[PDB]
Amino acid sequence: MHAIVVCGSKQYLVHENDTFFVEKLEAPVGKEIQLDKVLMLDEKIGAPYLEKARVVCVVEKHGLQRKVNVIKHISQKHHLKKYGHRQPYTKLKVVRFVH
Amino acid sequence: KTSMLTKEQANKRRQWYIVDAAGLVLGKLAVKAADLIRGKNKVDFTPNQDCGDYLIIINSDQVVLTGNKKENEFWYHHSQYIGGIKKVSGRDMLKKQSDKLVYNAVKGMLPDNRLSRRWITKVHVFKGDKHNMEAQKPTTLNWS
Amino acid sequence: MIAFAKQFRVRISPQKARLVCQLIVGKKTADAQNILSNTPKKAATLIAKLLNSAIANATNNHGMNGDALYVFECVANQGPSMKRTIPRAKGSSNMITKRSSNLVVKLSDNPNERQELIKQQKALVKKRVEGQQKAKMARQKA
Amino acid sequence: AVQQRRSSKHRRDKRRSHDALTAQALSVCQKCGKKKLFHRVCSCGMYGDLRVKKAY
Amino acid sequence: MRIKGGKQTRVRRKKWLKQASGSFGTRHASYKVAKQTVIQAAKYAYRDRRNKKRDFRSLWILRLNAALREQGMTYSVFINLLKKHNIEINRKVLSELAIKEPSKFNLIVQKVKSEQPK
Amino acid sequence: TKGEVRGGGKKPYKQKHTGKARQGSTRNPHFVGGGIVFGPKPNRNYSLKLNKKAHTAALHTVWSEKLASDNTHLVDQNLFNKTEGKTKVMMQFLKSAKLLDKNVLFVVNTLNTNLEQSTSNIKNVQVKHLDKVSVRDLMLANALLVEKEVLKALEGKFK
RNA sequence: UUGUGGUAGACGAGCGUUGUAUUGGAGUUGAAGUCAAAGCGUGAGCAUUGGUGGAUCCAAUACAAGUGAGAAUGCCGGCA
RNA sequence: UUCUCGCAGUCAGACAGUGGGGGAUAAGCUUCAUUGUCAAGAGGGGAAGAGCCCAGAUCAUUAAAUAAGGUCCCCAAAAUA
RNA sequence: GCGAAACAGUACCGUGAGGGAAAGGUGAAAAGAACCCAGAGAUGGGAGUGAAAUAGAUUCUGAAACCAUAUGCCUACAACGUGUCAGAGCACAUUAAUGUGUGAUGGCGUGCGUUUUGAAGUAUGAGCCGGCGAGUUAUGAUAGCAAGCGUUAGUUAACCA
Ligand SMILES: [Mg+2]
Ligand SMILES: [Mg+2]
Ligand SMILES: [Mg+2]
Ligand SMILES: [Mg+2]
Ligand SMILES: [Mg+2]
Ligand SMILES: [Mg+2]
Ligand SMILES: [Mg+2]
Ligand SMILES: [Mg+2]
Ligand SMILES: [Mg+2]
Ligand SMILES: [Mg+2]
Ligand SMILES: [Mg+2]
Ligand SMILES: [Mg+2]
Ligand SMILES: [Mg+2]
Ligand SMILES: [Mg+2]
Ligand SMILES: [Mg+2]
Ligand SMILES: [Mg+2]
Ligand SMILES: [Mg+2]
Ligand SMILES: [Mg+2]
Ligand SMILES: [Mg+2]
Ligand SMILES: [Mg+2]
Ligand SMILES: [Mg+2]
Ligand SMILES: [Mg+2]
Ligand SMILES: [Mg+2]
Ligand SMILES: [Mg+2]
Ligand SMILES: [Mg+2]
Ligand SMILES: [Mg+2]
Ligand SMILES: [Mg+2]
Ligand SMILES: [Mg+2]
Ligand SMILES: [Mg+2]
Ligand SMILES: [Mg+2]
Ligand SMILES: [Mg+2]
Ligand SMILES: [Mg+2]
Ligand SMILES: [Mg+2]
Ligand SMILES: [Mg+2]
Ligand SMILES: [Mg+2]
Ligand SMILES: [Mg+2]
Ligand SMILES: [Mg+2]
Ligand SMILES: [Mg+2]
Ligand SMILES: [Mg+2]
Ligand SMILES: [Zn+2]
Repeated sequence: MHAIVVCGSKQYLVHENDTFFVEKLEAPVGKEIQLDKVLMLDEKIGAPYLEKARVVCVVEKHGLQRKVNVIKHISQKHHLKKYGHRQPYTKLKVVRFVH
Repeated sequence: KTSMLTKEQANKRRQWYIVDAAGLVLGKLAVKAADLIRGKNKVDFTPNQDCGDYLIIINSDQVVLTGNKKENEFWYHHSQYIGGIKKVSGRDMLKKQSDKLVYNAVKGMLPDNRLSRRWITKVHVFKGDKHNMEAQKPTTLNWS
Repeated sequence: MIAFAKQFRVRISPQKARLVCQLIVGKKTADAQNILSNTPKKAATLIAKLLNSAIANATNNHGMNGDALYVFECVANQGPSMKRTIPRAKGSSNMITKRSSNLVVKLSDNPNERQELIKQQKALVKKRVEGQQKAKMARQKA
Repeated sequence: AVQQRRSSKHRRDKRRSHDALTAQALSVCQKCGKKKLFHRVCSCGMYGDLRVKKAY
Repeated sequence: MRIKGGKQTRVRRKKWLKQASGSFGTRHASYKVAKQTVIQAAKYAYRDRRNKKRDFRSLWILRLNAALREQGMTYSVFINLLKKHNIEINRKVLSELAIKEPSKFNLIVQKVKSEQPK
Repeated sequence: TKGEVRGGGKKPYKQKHTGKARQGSTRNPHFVGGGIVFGPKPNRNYSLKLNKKAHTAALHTVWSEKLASDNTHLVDQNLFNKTEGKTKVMMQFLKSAKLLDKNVLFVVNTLNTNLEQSTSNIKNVQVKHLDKVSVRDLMLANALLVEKEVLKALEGKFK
C-alpha cells in the first residue's frame, strides 16, 4: 500500500496510483521503469535497503520546471551577471508493488 | 523535485487546560506554559496557524522565587514621560500583582511577532482558587 | 446602453470638478438635477448644463423612457493646460498653469451595466485565445 | 521649511480623504413643488404662507 | 549614417518592468526603481533558496522531536539508534509518517528501541 | 562639429552661484542645438589596395570556375550584328537560349554597335569589353556569352 | 581527470540597430509602428495570437558605421 | 615563480597576532619586519560588526555527514555521574 | 539636416554693438457635417457625406511618466529599502502549463551609481518619463593574425585612359 523509495537522492513515500516528480531519468515516456532502492514496504523495513522489493512505475512526462533567473550583483562594483535555469524533471505514477 | 509536506489550513484543535501554581518556580512554569501555548510540543506544528491550546493558571501568588530574588531583583516599567520608570521588588510583585508578573514572564518567552499577540491572549491567569472559566470544562494536567 | 455628453476645455480644474462629480454618481434623474441646482459651487452650473443636454439626447436621439435614467459615471478628465509667466520679486519669475478639464457625463437605463462591459472585455480576451488555438491546429497540420 | 522627500500619490489621497462634500438639505415648496434648500425662500418669493418677493 | 534609437531602449526596459509586476506604486511604474527591485528580489531569492534548504530541515527536526517526547524518547538518541541499526530514513519522511501514519511510525521506533544493533 | 555650428562663443550662465550646472556654450554635444563630436567626414578614403599579381590570381580562378561550365557558351560576330539593333529579336534569342532569368554578360573585343544598341533597355543583361570586366561583374553573371577572339585575348592577358 | 568568488586589468566568443551588395520571400484576404497576454532561449535577445494602424517589410551570407543610455547640480519637451 | 615578445593596471591602504622604534608599556595613534584577512569574498559563530574564528559561493534539490560554535524559551539540537 | 521645410535672422532680449527660438502631415475627392434635439452661444448627441467620423478642422500613427473609472482579492493593535521563500482563504480559466489574480500568517531582509582602507550613510549625484548625449578621422611607426609573390626578390607614388 505504501513504500519508501530512493529515486535520485530524495526519498518519496508513495501510495497506489500516486504520481510524484523526480529528477530526469533518461527514459522515454510510456515505458515501465523499476525503482530499485526501497527502504520500507508495508511493515517489513530493511536496514540498508529492502531486497527484492521492487516499485513498478510508469513515466508520464519529461517536462521542465519554472524558469529561475539568477542575477548576481556586487553593489557599486561594476558586476551584474545574469543566468537562467530550467531544471528538467520527469513525472511517474506507481502501478504495482512487487512483493 | 519532491513531495511537499502536509500543512494544516487554519485547523483548530485548540483545547482548554488548567494548572495549579502552588509551588512552581517562575521560570520553570513559564517555559512549559510558552511551549504549551505555542503548541511546539504538538506532533504537527505549522508555525503560522497558532495551533496551540489555551491555558489557565491558578494560585499565582503562591509561586516562589529561589534565593534572595524576592528583595534584590527588580522589575522595571517606564512610561513615555521623564521619570516614569516604576520599579517594584520581587516581594512587592509577589503580593500586590502576581498575575502581571507571570504574564510578563510568559510573554517574554515568545518571539517578537504578529501572532504572539493572540498567543499571549490565550493565557488566563488568576490570583485565587476561583475562576470564571469553568464553563469550558478544561481538563486537568499537572506541572505544566 | 450608454447615453453620454461631453465638453472640451472646461475652465474648471479637474481637481475642483471631481469633488462635485462624486455628488452625482449613482443618483436618479430628478434627484440628480435637484442636488446640483442648489449647491453653491462654480462647477455646478456647468455640469448641470451638460447633464441636461445628456438627458435630452438620451430621450430624443437614442429613444429612452426617461424615468429610469441614472448617472452611470460623471468624471472630469484632465484637459490641455495653458502656460503663463507671473512676475515675482527681485527679478525672478514663476509659471502659472491654467488648468482645464474635459467633462463627460454618461447615464444608463439598465442597473446591471458593469456586467456588460466585463462581457465585452471577456469577449476580447476570449477572442484572442481561439486564434492562438487555431494557429496551433494549423501548425500541427503542417 | 520644505519636504526633503517627495510625497507619493498615496499620502496625497489619504489627506484628501476628508475633503469630500456634503449634500445640502433640500425640501419641497408647498405651492409650486420645486426643490429648495431648507429654511430658505423659494424662487417665487413665497416662504410658508407669506408672499415675500415678487415672482422671479 | 545617423543611427536612431527606437524599439531598443523600450523593449529591454519593458522586460525589466514586466518582471517587477505587483510592486508598490512607483516601484512598478518607473523603469529605474523597477530595475533595482528586480535585482534586489533576485538576491533575496538566491539567498533564500539556500535558507529554505536549512529551514525545512529544521521543521522536520522539530516535528520529529515533538512527536518523540510524547513517547518518552528524545531526538538526540533516536538518530543515534538509527545509525547503530543501519536504518537510513530522512527526517522528512519520518515526520511525514508520524503525521499521516502514526501506527507505522510507532513500528520504526519500536524496532530501534530495543532490537539488537545489526 | 562643435566649432563649425553657428552659435554663441560666450558662457550662457555664470560659472558659480547659480543653481544650474556649469555650462560653457549653447552648442555643446549634449545640447539640443547640436554639435556632433566626431561624426562622418567627407575626407574619408574608403579605398583599399590589392597587389597587381593578387588581382591576376583572383581573376584567374574566377575565369577557371566560370569557364568550362553551363551557360558559358561561345559567340561569334554574325549574331552580334544579326540583332539589327532591335531588342525584340534579342529577347527572342534569350527565350530560345533559356537565359531569360540569367544575368548573362556579353564579353566583347570589338565593341559592336548593333549589340550595344540592344541590351541597353534590359536592366538584367549587359555587355562589357575585356579590359572592362572585373571579378564582381564576372561572378554576378551566373551566365555569360564569350566571343572566340575574346577568349584568345584572355589567354594572352594571363601569360 | 583537474576545475568554474572577483574590482583595476588582459584575452576569447557572441547578440542587437540602420543602410548597401547578392540571392529568395511576405504584404489593402492587411507591412512597419503600437498595446495586451498565463510563450522560447545560458546571456545579450527571439517568437505566436488578438486589438489599433494604414504601406512597406523579412530571411541568409558579406560589407560600412553618427551602432547599444540610469546617473555628467547633463540639454530639450511633458508631467507630478 | 626561468628566458623573449604584445597589452596593462597599481605608487592614498586597513585591521588582528607576533618582535621593536617614536609616544607615556596611551590612542581605532605613527613608522618598520613577518604571518593572515579585507580590499577584490558571499556563507556559519561572535546579539548587531570589512579586517577576529570556521571556510572559499557553477546552477537546481523541502537529500545525508561534519568544521568553528552550541543544545531551558526566544532559536535547530543532551543526557547521565 | 543650414540658426531658418511655416512670412527666420522673424517673434523676442539689450541704449548699442550683439544674442537669438519654437512650430510640417484630415481625406482619393471638402464631399468641411444641410437638418433635428439640449443650450445664451461656442459645443455636444443624432442625421448626412465618406471605405473608414474613435479619419471632424484639437485633423497620419499615438509610447511612457501623470490624472480619473470599474470587475476580482486584501487592508482600521499596526514598527514597514516594501521584497523574497513558505502559506490558508477568496475569484477566475490560460501561448494547458506541477495554471493565473490577490495575499490572513510564519522565517529572512539597512536602495542604485560615484569616490574611497572603509558608505544603509548624518558624504556625494539623480523629482519622474521620453528623446539627444562621450574612443573618431587623416597621415605615419611597431606588434599579432591572414593572403598574394619569392630568392638578382617584393611593390609602386604622382600622372594618363
Ligand atoms: Mg522690477
Ligand atoms: Mg489614486
Ligand atoms: Mg484636506
Ligand atoms: Mg537613447
Ligand atoms: Mg545641427
Ligand atoms: Mg570567473
Ligand atoms: Mg539588415
Ligand atoms: Mg500589429
Ligand atoms: Mg551614439
Ligand atoms: Mg604599510
Ligand atoms: Mg604609509
Ligand atoms: Mg600591529
Ligand atoms: Mg608599536
Ligand atoms: Mg612600541
Ligand atoms: Mg592606524
Ligand atoms: Mg580601491
Ligand atoms: Mg565575510
Ligand atoms: Mg553574525
Ligand atoms: Mg568555487
Ligand atoms: Mg563540536
Ligand atoms: Mg529548540
Ligand atoms: Mg528692439
Ligand atoms: Mg462626431
Ligand atoms: Mg492632444
Ligand atoms: Mg492623431
Ligand atoms: Mg485587523
Ligand atoms: Mg496590543
Ligand atoms: Mg523591533
Ligand atoms: Mg515582518
Ligand atoms: Mg513577509
Ligand atoms: Mg528591515
Ligand atoms: Mg554605469
Ligand atoms: Mg573621500
Ligand atoms: Mg538614513
Ligand atoms: Mg556635505
Ligand atoms: Mg565630491
Ligand atoms: Mg540631490
Ligand atoms: Mg532622463
Ligand atoms: Mg600588420
Ligand atoms: Zn415656490
